[PDB]
Amino acid sequence: SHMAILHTQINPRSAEFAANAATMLEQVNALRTLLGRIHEGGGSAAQARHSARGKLLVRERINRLLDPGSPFLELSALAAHEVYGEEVAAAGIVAGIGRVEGVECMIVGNDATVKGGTYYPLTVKKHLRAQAIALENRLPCIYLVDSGGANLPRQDEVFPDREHFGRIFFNQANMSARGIPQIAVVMGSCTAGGAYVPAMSDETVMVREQATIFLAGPPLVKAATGEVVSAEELGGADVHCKVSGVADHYAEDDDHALAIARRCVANLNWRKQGQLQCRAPRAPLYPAEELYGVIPADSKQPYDVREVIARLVDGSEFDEFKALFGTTLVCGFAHLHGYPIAILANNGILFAEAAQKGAHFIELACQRGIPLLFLQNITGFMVGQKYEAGGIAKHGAKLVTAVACARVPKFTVLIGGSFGAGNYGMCGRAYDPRFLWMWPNARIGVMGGEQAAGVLAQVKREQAERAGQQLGVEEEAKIKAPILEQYEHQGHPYYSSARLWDDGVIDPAQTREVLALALSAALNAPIEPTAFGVFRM
Amino acid sequence: SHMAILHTQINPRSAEFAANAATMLEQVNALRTLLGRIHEGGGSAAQARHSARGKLLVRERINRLLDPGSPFLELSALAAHEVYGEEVAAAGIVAGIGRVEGVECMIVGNDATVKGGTYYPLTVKKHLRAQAIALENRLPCIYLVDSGGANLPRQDEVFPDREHFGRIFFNQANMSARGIPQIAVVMGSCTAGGAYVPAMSDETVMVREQATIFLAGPPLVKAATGEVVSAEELGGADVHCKVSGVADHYAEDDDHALAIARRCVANLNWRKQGQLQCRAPRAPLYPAEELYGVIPADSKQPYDVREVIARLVDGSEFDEFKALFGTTLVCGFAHLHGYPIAILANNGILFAEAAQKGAHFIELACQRGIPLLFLQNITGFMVGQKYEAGGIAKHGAKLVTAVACARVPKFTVLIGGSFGAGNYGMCGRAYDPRFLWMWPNARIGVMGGEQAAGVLAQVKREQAERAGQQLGVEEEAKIKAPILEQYEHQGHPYYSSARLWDDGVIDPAQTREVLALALSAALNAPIEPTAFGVFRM
Amino acid sequence: LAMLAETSVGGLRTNLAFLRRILGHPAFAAAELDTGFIARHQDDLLPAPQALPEHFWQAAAEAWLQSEPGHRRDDDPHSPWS
Ligand SMILES: CC(C)(COP(=O)(O)OP(=O)(O)OC[C@H]1O[C@@H](n2cnc3c(N)ncnc32)[C@H](O)[C@@H]1OP(=O)(O)O)[C@@H](O)C(=O)NCCC(=O)NCCS
Ligand SMILES: CC(C)(COP(=O)(O)OP(=O)(O)OC[C@H]1O[C@@H](n2cnc3c(N)ncnc32)[C@H](O)[C@@H]1OP(=O)(O)O)[C@@H](O)C(=O)NCCC(=O)NCCS
Ligand SMILES: *C(=O)CCCC[C@@H]1SC[C@@H]2NC(=O)N[C@@H]21
Repeated sequence: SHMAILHTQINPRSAEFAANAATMLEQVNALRTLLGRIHEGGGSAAQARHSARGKLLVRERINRLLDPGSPFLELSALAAHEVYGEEVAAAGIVAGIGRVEGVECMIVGNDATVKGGTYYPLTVKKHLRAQAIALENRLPCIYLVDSGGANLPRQDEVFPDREHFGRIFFNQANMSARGIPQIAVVMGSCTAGGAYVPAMSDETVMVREQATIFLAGPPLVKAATGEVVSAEELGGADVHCKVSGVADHYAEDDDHALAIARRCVANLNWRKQGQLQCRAPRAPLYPAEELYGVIPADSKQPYDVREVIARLVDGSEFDEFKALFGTTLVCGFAHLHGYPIAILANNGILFAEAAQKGAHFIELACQRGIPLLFLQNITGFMVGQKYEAGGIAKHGAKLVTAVACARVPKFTVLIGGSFGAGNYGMCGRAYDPRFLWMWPNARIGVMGGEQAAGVLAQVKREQAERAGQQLGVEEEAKIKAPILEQYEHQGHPYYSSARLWDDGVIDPAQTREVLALALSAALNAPIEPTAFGVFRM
Repeated sequence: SHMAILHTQINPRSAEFAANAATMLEQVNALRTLLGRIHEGGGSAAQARHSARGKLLVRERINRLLDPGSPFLELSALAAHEVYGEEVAAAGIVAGIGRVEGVECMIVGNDATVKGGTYYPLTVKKHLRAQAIALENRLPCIYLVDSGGANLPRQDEVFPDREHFGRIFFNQANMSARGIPQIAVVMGSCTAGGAYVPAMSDETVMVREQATIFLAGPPLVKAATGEVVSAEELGGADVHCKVSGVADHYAEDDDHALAIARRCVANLNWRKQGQLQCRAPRAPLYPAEELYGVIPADSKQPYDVREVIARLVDGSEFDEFKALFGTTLVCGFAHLHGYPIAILANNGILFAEAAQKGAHFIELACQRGIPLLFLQNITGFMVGQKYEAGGIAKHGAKLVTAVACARVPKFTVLIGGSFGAGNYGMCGRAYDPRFLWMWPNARIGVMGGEQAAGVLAQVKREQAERAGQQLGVEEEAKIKAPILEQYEHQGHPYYSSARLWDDGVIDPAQTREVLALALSAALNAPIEPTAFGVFRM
Repeated sequence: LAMLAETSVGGLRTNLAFLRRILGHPAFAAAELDTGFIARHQDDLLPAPQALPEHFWQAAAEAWLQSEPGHRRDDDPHSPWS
């Protein structure tokens, strides 16, 4: 197959190259460094105050739980970043996928150090987002509960609605029903809300003289029919392991607890459901870091994606579909770490052709049960009078139906710009890709900065024109100012990943490494047959 | 299992053996040489005028596409032999199954050399017979499109009806829906009819400056609202790869085009669904060559079938069912190149107990999901007055029900005579065996030469008898003469394979290896459970 | 000379060829030794090339074919299609 090879045209030595490579790499260190700060939790301050109570710290409980040197895919680390007034590191809960007794597991634990480990809205959003990855990919669940309650001041966004707290239990009872075991480790306070995570879980474990599961802790219970009693008396580890039966395992301490945990994950008689025709894993043909220099630093300076593909696929072998048709969209087959995958990467605009090319490709990947990988760097759909009277409208729709309907594992990485219709047709957040990631240079918004400022300002001088007047560049310029900046802001990776519109920002040069991880994990669950809606021809 | 062995009773050195083995081998050489003539296609003549245009010949295209040294089972090579007025080599379409990227594939290509590659009635029949083997055994299809149109003079038998052209498109869209990839390689003209073969296909390839896919070629198009345009401009290679999108891959020439093709079959994520308890392959105990002399030369001369059995099964181990009962039909279990199989081979007439024996066997076979192997050499059902009053009618029926309904893989090979009810009770063409083959020595017909002239002429003097007259040896003999010769003509293998009543005439001493190839190939498709109709007790 | 024939180096320009025949040149049998030797029988030891027989091509073709087992499917290993 020495012809399915992608011969680069990138000079790793060129000036231009190191130029891009430069700003790219800077961006990665920008992320590298913020990521470290968030590993701080509630800060050196109370963090030390934690260890004082004899409690292993959050991120350490995880390292201890995982298998010797197993990897760990963390989700939305930038969670709630610069979102609430205060600082709430990783939204007070760290979750991710890691090996435990030879099973790719979804692990969720709270940082009792971040504002008491209580649930701010984004905490619930992230906790939930994990059980989604848990369900969608069938990975058993380990919950390391150690939280206060729900952040009382902001409850109107934590308690009522469908996707608020309490949907946590829903999801748990359902996964337990679909046979994705639910395991719990209580290593702290567990008042009211989070009181159910331990009570609704196939198996539960408690750390004596530390863990407490009560629907109403002493604060509330004194506020009840008076009554005054201690934490360990009310609902401690001995109360629920020897008497009630809300716990199943009596642990000695954080380290023991985790040990008991692993042992449960051991007798799971677990078998993976996926099934692809994976081949022996061959590394790419070019250093994966060369990427730093493949990506222009000039936001809107066109480059060829095939160069990006060349650095992720195995042996930089790529078989391209409708090679020279609707070139704005690149499609093809190849493998990644053995697993066969179908790629759809943007290479410019997106005229009708592209859409059709894409719909047609999906049909083929959907028929052979091959997972799809979307590479977004879409600026939008070519507009105009002919392009529109040509159905660039309905053609684009054929693409979405395809994507929207595809039941094969779908994966999305933002390596350019997700702006407008584009984001959708390329399996954006709203289309359930099992995972969706963002490079640091990627920018996502409804449309460009002045683009919006353009229309939003223009109607203002159209309503005011057929109104016997006009808008002088005085008020016009003041109607554009705010928007121009607003968009610049709401388009950066941090802004996105802090709100979970992505399961995180990643290292461009590690993309492959994460894609294979994901895929593998996504194979814990069967690849389903696909059923397409109606296709507007 | 040194008991399940078949110890031979044939002396390979005897004179009688050398006698049979003689006229047998001649028969084979007879076939040998014809098959060579057919390899010539439209004759050195235009065949060379082909390579002229820089086009690779048909069978050459196939060997290039196949895997290095892979085997290739060809289908109905004697297709259309001495059928049409002119010589229409292998019906101007070569089809067969072969390894392509580790997948047993169904391949079909047209011989541009044979009368312009157009579809004569049987070209269509052969084409469709291929898609059958393809749907029935789940073998991905590779169409090497290089045909004129449909043979204009004989359209009445090539266009309308159900199993006529256009049913090619029917099977095609259905195969792509039942998930059997449909790959198309265009390497010549492809006007009108065959224009859909590449239009209706999961993936399609075109050879530049040579491939042409259009509804109406320039002859027809000029015959339209005038207009005079060239081949290359109307529907060339560059038009459908860069403009319309009817093609997907732009190949530089015949060799490239096939290479592109291989690649597609490579990203199929294909997996076989058959499933048997195959055991390690162990060769027979008697040279399969010796078959030549086991089969008598005197057509209606009694021989023991178990002899042919012992030279095809693994280790000539064969366990016989209802050993000594209605011995006219021999039934047993054995293995063939690993694959276990249940056999039913004629050994004479066929009384009532023989069919009850065979129907009972088919139940055990169909109950364990073991392939069925039929070896025909049946002259008919024992007739008589007590015989008929004994139900040789309803019991015979019992057999056919079982055969017609058996859903495991059925395989038939004619090594004697397919005559009358026999052919049906032994899985003849009409019972859809996955594959049906014919030996050089075997003859097929509704009933013997003079047998039919017997009755056919008898009645003529029965209607002329109760009509106050009689049949004089002068008219009766002129009634039977034409029949006695007709039957001899349409009873011969060439006549048979010529009209696709079988997927080809084979080398008796090669049988064993054809069966292995087939069986394995049919394991690309799941052995389905069987449901029997009502049994007339 | 035995050793030189049992040695095989491939994927590069080698003098392994030259030596084999310089130990075999009859001049080397007898003491026809001096420092011009290598220059002298220059022809005998550095022959001119030639796309030698079909004799070759044939074997090389059969050898190449025999060193690619085809492919064995996990589906049915015993598959004769290999
Ligand atoms: C959970 C609890 C035992 C904390 O014990 P602790 O380890 O001593 O932690 P602290 O009491 O020091 O709490 C410190 C932080 O927790 C936060 N916190 C605790 N519970 C909270 C809640 N329910 N809502 C909002 N904030 C809460 C406080 O705001 C405080 O923030 P600060 O550090 O910035 O000042 C105590 O807060 C408690 O009893 N809370 C009960 C929670 C509850 O009843 N929730 C029911 C709603 S479902
Ligand atoms: C197919 C075509 C391009 C042939 O190109 P070519 O390579 O130059 O081949 P030629 O023109 O030399 O054709 C030679 C043979 O093709 C045969 N032929 C071609 N198309 C035929 C047809 N549709 N019906 C009957 N015979 C046909 C001719 O009878 C001729 O026979 P001969 O060699 O015994 O004299 C040309 O015949 C053509 O344009 N045909 C259109 C067919 C069509 O419109 N069919 C629609 C029905 S589905
Ligand atoms: C930035 O350049 C956005 C392009 C604006 C074009 C318009 S806005 C969203 C619509 N969808 C799309 O693909 N482009 C359209």
